[PDB]
Amino acid sequence: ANLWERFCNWVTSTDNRLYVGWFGVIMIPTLLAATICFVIAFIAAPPVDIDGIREPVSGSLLYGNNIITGAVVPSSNAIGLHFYPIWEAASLDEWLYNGGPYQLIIFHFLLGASCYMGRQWELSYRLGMRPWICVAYSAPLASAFAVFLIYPIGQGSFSDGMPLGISGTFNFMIVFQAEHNILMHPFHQLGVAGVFGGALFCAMHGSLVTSSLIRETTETESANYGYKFGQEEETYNIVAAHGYFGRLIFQYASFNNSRSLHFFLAAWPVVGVWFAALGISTMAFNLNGFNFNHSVIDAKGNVINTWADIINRANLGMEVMHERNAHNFPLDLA
Amino acid sequence: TTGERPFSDIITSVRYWVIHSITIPALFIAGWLFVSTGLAYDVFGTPRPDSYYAQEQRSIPLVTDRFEAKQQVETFLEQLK
Amino acid sequence: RGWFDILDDWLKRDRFVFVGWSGILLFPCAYLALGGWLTGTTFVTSWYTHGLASSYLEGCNFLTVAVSTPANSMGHSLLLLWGPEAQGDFTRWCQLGGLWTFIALHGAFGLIGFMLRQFEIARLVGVRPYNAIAFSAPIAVFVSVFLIYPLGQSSWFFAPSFGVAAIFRFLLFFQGFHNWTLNPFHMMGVAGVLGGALLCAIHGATVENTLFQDGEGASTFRAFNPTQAEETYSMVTANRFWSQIFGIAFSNKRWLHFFMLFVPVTGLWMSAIGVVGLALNLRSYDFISQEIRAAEDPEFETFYTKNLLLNEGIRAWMAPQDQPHENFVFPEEVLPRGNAL
Amino acid sequence: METLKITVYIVVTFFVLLFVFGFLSGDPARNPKRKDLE
Amino acid sequence: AELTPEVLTVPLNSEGKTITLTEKQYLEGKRLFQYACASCHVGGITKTNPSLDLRTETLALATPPRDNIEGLVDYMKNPTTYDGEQEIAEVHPSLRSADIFPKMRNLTEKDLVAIAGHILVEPKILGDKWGGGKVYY
Amino acid sequence: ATNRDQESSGFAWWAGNARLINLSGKLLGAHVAHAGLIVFWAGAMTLFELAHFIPEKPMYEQGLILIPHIATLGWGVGPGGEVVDTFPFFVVGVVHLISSAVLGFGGVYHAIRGPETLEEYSSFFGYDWKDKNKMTTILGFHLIVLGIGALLLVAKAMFFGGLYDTWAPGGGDVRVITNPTLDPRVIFGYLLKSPFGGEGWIVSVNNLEDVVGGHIWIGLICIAGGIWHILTTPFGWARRAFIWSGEAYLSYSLGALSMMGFIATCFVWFNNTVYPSEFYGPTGPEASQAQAMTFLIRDQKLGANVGSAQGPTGLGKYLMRSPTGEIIFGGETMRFWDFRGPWLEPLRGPNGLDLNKIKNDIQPWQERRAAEYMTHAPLGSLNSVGGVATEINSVNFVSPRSWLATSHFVLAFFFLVGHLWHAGRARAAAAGFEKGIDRESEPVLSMPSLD
Ligand code: CLA
Ligand code: CLA
Ligand code: CLA
Ligand code: CLA
Ligand code: CLA
Ligand code: CLA
Ligand SMILES: CC1=C(/C=C/C(C)=C/C=C/C(C)=C/C=C/C=C(C)/C=C/C=C(C)/C=C/C2=C(C)CCCC2(C)C)C(C)(C)CCC1
Ligand SMILES: CC1=C(/C=C/C(C)=C/C=C/C(C)=C/C=C/C=C(C)/C=C/C=C(C)/C=C/C2=C(C)CCCC2(C)C)C(C)(C)CCC1
Ligand SMILES: CC1=C(/C=C/C(C)=C/C=C/C(C)=C/C=C/C=C(C)/C=C/C=C(C)/C=C/C2=C(C)CCCC2(C)C)C(C)(C)CCC1
Ligand SMILES: CCCCCCCCCCCCO[C@@H]1O[C@H](CO)[C@@H](O[C@H]2O[C@H](CO)[C@@H](O)[C@H](O)[C@H]2O)[C@H](O)[C@H]1O
Ligand SMILES: [Ca+2]
Ligand SMILES: [Cl-]
Ligand SMILES: [Cl-]
Ligand SMILES: [Cl-]
Ligand SMILES: [Fe+2]
Repeated sequence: ANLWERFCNWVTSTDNRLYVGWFGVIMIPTLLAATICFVIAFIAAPPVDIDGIREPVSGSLLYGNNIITGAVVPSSNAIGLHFYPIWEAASLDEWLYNGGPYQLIIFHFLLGASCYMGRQWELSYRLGMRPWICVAYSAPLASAFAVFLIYPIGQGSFSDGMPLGISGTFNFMIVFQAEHNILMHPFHQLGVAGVFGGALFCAMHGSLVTSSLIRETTETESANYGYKFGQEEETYNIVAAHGYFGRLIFQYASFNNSRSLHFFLAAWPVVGVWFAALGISTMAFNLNGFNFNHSVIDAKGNVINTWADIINRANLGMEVMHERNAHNFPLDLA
Repeated sequence: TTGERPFSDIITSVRYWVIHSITIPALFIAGWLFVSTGLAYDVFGTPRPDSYYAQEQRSIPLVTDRFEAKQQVETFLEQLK
Repeated sequence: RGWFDILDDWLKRDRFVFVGWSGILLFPCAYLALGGWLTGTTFVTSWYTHGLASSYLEGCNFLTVAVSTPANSMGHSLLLLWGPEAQGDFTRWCQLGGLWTFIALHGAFGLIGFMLRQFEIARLVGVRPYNAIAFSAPIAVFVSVFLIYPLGQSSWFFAPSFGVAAIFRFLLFFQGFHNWTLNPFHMMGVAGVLGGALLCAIHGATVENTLFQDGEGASTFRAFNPTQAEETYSMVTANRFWSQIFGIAFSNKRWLHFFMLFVPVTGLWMSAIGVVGLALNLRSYDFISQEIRAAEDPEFETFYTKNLLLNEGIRAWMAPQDQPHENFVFPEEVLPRGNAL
Repeated sequence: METLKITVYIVVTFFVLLFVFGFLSGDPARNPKRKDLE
Repeated sequence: AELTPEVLTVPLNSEGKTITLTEKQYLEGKRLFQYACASCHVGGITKTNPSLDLRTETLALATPPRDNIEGLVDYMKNPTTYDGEQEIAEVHPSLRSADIFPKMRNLTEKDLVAIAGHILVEPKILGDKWGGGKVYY
Repeated sequence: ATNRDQESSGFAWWAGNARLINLSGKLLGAHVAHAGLIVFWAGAMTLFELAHFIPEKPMYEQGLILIPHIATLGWGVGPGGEVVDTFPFFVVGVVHLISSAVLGFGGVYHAIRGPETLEEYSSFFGYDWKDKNKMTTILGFHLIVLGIGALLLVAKAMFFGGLYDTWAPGGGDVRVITNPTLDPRVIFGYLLKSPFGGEGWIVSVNNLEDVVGGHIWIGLICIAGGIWHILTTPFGWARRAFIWSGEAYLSYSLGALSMMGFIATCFVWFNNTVYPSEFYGPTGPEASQAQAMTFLIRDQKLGANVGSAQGPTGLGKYLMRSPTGEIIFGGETMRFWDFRGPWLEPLRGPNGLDLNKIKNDIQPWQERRAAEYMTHAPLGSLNSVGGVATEINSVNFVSPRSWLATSHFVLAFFFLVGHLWHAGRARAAAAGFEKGIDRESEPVLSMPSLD
């Protein structure tokens, strides 16, 4: 075989400790670049003028941050959605002042994670598997896209993309609530149903299978040793687990079919999170949460507050305080 | 099974619908009238649209005393003349 | 075989809805908590406790109705219908917020009831009681948030109110006043919930995509039998796939499912610990080093200081209507505001 | 900066080409069962 | 509290004559104000110039006085700056400029009166909320 | 009842349309009936819009998305986009609605009455998915149809009234396009532009000559390509690159539509040439810019020297420089300086916004337009309360740009998901393990251990 043929065989080999594959051919360098730039920036990058008003925000550890406060800071509002690679800067110092690391990292990362999804398809194909694990992964991926790419596009600036840091994430959330009332948006509510529900069903399934483990061990050893990797027999009694849960609620609320059950386990959080992503991605174009501000009115016309109006007051606090030196005109239109 | 009649049987039986084509509308109408007669307001002490404020008042009738709270609410209601 | 044993017989009959001894506690309390919530949100105001409309009767929708907490002046009164506040008057009792304590308490005892149900049925069927054990996390969350937290504060008023938008308000209050997102116990909570969701998703998808062909159908659900001895999917293939994709993989099914119990249960427990702290205003509010630097150096800015500015806005702009018993009057000139907005 | 740009352009083109030609190199056949998918 | 004839009684002119609007008039007023005015004047403020609001005290100190029906009807026909010095129909909706502000085209005298009445009654209902802006939300 | 249960078809009811894969007649039925649904909604929705249409209100104040599409084509409108005759809208609606009856008729016929398979009935209309020749032929037919469509746009623009041109000198107006851009350097020039800020890829097309010329090119390209695919059969490298099956083809088309949906989202969000702001309302950038303009005008009237006014941050309160030096509006709207619009461009000089022009040349119609657009920014709630999320109820408004952008992002996303689904499945089915792993021939069991 010729060199290219050999190379292809290696790339797509099912015997590599970590599968490479063609998606991996793109994934590996982009994820490495994103990772390296991220670590160096998080430790050592100078303050970044996120909002384009010459008010640099310090993100890195060496410049006064800890793990909780630190971040790689989004690129300058002056850049907006312009492409700002290293070679567009007059110098690395300019590049750093304007938040170049952020763009390098999120673009390399979004590409790399997309290829990660593709790679999940690819290995499933090489191993003779069914292909849809990658579809499950599309949910967290879509969310990543929502906060790093789509929301910036809609608002016209990567300065509004989610910061790469813990406190920065919280900042993104609070400003988001101010400007979109995301809590009153049904797609975010479906997202909450997705992750609360995912947690519920995770615990539920975990506990039901654990409850019906077939006795294979003594009391002085871990029950886990009762399962051996690759054994053909199922390790728990699903009829007993179903007897239990079916009696816990009523019989027809419970799954007797393991395939049906596991499909449910996949579908609930995945769909919920799909809607969370779509929530962010559509509030990106300012179609916002329900607004029931002053919706209840008495016979004279006095406003009768509901809990929605209290929410509105909180949001007002966030709105009037955020980016306190950036607005010169009365409406925050992006 | 656990001895009860299948729901499929029941809800597709003629007798079930002879019973419930009466009992369901009756209940629905009862609740409807509970609202339309105004009884709900008085059972639960909920303000009608013209009973949140007296005409020139703009202060919420907030309960501020634990043990004479009842009397406070009664006073607040009298204050609507 | 005396009356106790006859009663036990009847309680444990294999009917459509299992009753059990635990059912005697569970069903009335769960029924009264659900019914109380529906009654309140359909018909009952919050005018006299919060200055809020909160029912369908008043014009609220599903998102905005709530059964609201009592007035702050009630303190932590049990607020029993026959108690010294309502004095047996059902209407006044509703007006004073009696349904809130009614629902929280019948609810608490209902949750006790449900977990007892889990033990009782597990014992009757012959399984290990890990489902009940896992249900301890919902309990910890309910008890820390609806009971301990307000008991630490001035009154039931600052407990969450039972409603969608009301809960959203609870969230925003915790951000503005407690800086709750900064709290490492909440963070562990988040890690447990999102990690739980991740495990749910990935496990379901993995099982569904390593299925053995056990039928001829292109729709593969029918090719399973609850009574079958064989694993319905390939653990070996699943293991190789995830080993080559992520670097590591489960190889032990028992450990896998125990872990699925462990992550979200532990997460919720940690969040509970944090809220118990917030009951005393024992917050993770600040980083002292941050504040010393920022106070001395007007050019030092991080996302932490940014978020505190947001919190200060929330507090000043929400407190007067959210805390009406305080009679706050904040003149315009003292309201914190950035330029223009 | 110009050298950096040229360098990155050459790199990216290299890997992208690897990807495309890679998937053009009889990929359907690279599975454990039915290989004749042409 | 109710929307009483007294609430609905507003100054007709500068000379102390009042007019009592019907409830239908009040509703028509809210509808027409939302239709032709609220895009800028929601809640009694002015989005494209927040310095000027629709509060009755403000209208009263305007030139000519705008805190009565005649003043507001006139304003909707021939709007002026606050001091009355400039006619601003070219940049503010009016019957005079219905050609460039097309929503003004189907507005009748009756309509202008209803809008005027809304502007005068609404602060009697909402107090400081009217012209208050977000502080009073 | 052939193939209409799980036992015989292999597919459950919830995947019931998968039972149609090799039943070309019934499948034809499903498709023609669906086309009927599409045409039906076009017509019905148009009539609904027209019934609810007040001509002296801006379209975008009235929740319209189709009438704007008709108006952009030059039908029914005059200078400034004023509605001068609604009858064309009425015609478009009625004719689509009438046509949907025909399509639905054919669809229902083929779906439950006509030959269930077409192959025995007609060699022309019959097809095997694995028959690469026939597939590329049908593909060819439809390419020719698409080319014809694009040419219909060209013909409307050049020989049947023209198009609404928001950039028309003296103000927006319907204009006949007489000199379409034919230069490939320009046309494909758009195709090679960066999608990032100030570039915008094909979304940046900003004159009707380029649009028309583009559709001339696309029309010829599609007709040529269609003939090509009728007359040829896929080459070897193609054969070895693709999966050749119904589900595979569906997956390819799903990928395509996902891409197009994203592209359209951006188009309606940024572009104000083929989505005139007269009809669709201002873009986000446009409204933000308009606010800056509005207060520059107000304050300068009050006596402010807007060129030298230093804002709190040190940057100009009204005017500042872009990172490449152009004079642009200050405040947050610094992010939107790539915006271009007929009401703002007269203030633009070679170095950007011109201070002298700003001081002396701003017309009342510009003030008006800036105020209108500032106060109709594409922000609003799900229940259509116009404005920022903290605004009180009063204005019933969500921009058509928001509706269109959000809807098509949702659809494009789910269509990407659908692409992954059906591509992965097509691969697995072609290789023959879509139903699961063969226990007696489990591939991993024949592979060396990883360690
Ligand atoms: C087992 C189910 C159950 C449980 C655990 C509870 C529990 C509660 N109920 Mg609920 N309730 C229930 C069913 C239940 N309820 C039912 C079925 C109804 C419909 C009738 C109600 C209707 C109801 C209302 C209207 C109210 C409550 C309230 C309460 C709370 C206060 C009760 C109390 O102080 O009792 C005290 C009494 C006991 C604990 C009984 C113990 C008796 C001992 C063990 C035996 C000795 C008795 C002795 C011989 C009597 C001598 C009396 C003599 C001196 C005169 C408590 C959380 C109150 C509340 O929530 O306010 C916020 C309230 O207002 N309940
Ligand atoms: C646009 C949506 C759409 C369309 C065009 C189709 C079309 C089709 N489906 Mg699918 N399907 C759909 C959605 C759709 N489906 C959905 C949402 C589900 C999940 C509920 C399914 C689940 C499903 C299953 C399980 C099966 C199909 C089958 C079929 C085919 C045969 C139907 C038949 O023989 O029934 C006979 C039905 C009748 C006799 C009742 C009347 C039906 C007609 C069409 C009503 C027409 C009403 C219309 C207003 C009349 C206008 C008249 C006017 C023009 C003069 C047909 C091509 C079958 C198939 O593939 O067979 C090979 C099949 O087994 N479908
Ligand atoms: C041109 C577009 C297109 C076409 C022709 C197909 C065709 C097919 N799909 Mg695919 N699919 C698509 C897009 C498409 N899909 C998209 C965009 C997604 C992402 C969600 C999928 C995800 C998907 C999955 C997971 C599966 C299929 C399957 C199939 C096959 C069976 C479909 C069926 O009978 O469903 C019957 C229809 C229903 C059961 C209706 C579902 C109800 C939807 C979710 C309601 C949506 C809400 C609505 C828009 C708004 C609310 C309305 C309400 C208030 C009334 C058939 C070949 C099946 C397959 O693999 O076959 C081989 C299958 O398992 N598709
Ligand atoms: C391209 C799609 C599209 C867009 C952008 C619009 C936009 C608009 N419509 Mg139109 N319309 C559409 C399709 C669309 N519509 C369809 C399919 C119908 C038939 C139902 C109509 C019939 C219609 C009427 C009768 C009216 C409108 C009106 C409007 C305006 C107000 C919208 C509103 O308040 O929504 C409210 C928002 C919702 C109801 C939320 C929808 C969310 C969906 C259900 C989520 C779906 C997600 C996904 C598809 C599900 C997949 C499942 C997953 C598991 C895979 C707005 C301009 C109004 C107007 O002003 O006319 C002048 C009006 O009266 N529309
Ligand atoms: C669009 C897709 C489509 C396709 C591929 C077919 C294909 C077929 N049809 Mg069906 N059918 C369709 C749509 C379609 N039809 C529609 C829309 C209707 C409602 C009118 C019908 C109603 C129908 C009936 C009642 C019958 C058929 C029959 C047939 C078969 C015989 C065709 C023939 O010999 O005609 C010969 C070709 C001509 C006479 C030339 C046609 C001239 C065309 C119509 C002029 C317009 C062309 C222009 C491009 C139209 C644009 C429409 C677009 C804008 C929407 C063939 C398999 C027959 C059958 O199945 O026998 C068993 C049969 O009896 N069709
Ligand atoms: C509906 C549209 C359509 C579809 C589905 C097809 C499908 C096909 N064409 Mg056809 N073709 C079409 C329209 C279409 N054609 C038109 C309009 C023309 C005239 C321009 C042609 C002229 C044509 C020729 C000359 C040939 C084909 C061939 C083919 C076959 C293999 C093509 C392939 O591998 O593409 C995949 C695309 C590639 C492999 C290109 C390189 C990959 C790069 C990386 C793509 C990057 C693009 C980028 C993501 C897009 C962003 C925008 C960009 C401008 C920057 C396939 C059946 C081949 C064939 O087998 O004919 C018998 C062939 O030789 N077509
Ligand atoms: C409190 C109290 C009590 C109690 C009472 C009760 C117990 C009640 C109950 C009540 C009830 C028990 C009620 C109920 C109600 C219900 C309702 C009101 C419902 C509604 C529904 C709906 C609305 C639906 C919706 C939906 C969903 C959910 C999903 C699907 C879709 C839809 C949309 C359909 C007593 C006397 C002891 C004492 C005093 C106090
Ligand atoms: C296949 C199938 C299906 C589907 C179907 C379909 C989808 C169908 C469609 C169909 C269609 C798509 C139809 C249509 C129709 C239409 C019509 C029938 C129309 C008519 C019209 C008219 C009559 C008009 C009138 C008028 C005028 C003329 C003027 C103006 C006014 C008015 C409007 C009045 C299903 C799923 C069910 C299932 C089974 C299978
Ligand atoms: C009309 C118009 C225009 C024009 C346009 C044009 C001229 C367009 C063209 C366009 C084009 C010209 C497009 C193209 C596209 C392409 C694509 C989209 C591709 C795809 C590919 C693929 C998908 C492949 C894949 C693969 C790979 C990569 C590896 C191997 C295997 C396979 C084959 C799978 C303008 C802008 C001027 C203006 C406006 C109007
Ligand atoms: C910018 C993107 C570039 C676009 C380029 C478009 C090119 C279109 C024509 C591509 C020609 C494909 O040519 C493709 O490459 C080499 C040529 O030796 C072949 O080489 C491959 O053959 C077999 C196929 O089973 C493989 O197992 C083996 O690994 C490899 O040698 C492919 O089988 C052939 O199909
Ligand atoms: Ca051909
Ligand atoms: Cl901020
Ligand atoms: Cl600003
Ligand atoms: Cl003032
Ligand atoms: Fe499991």
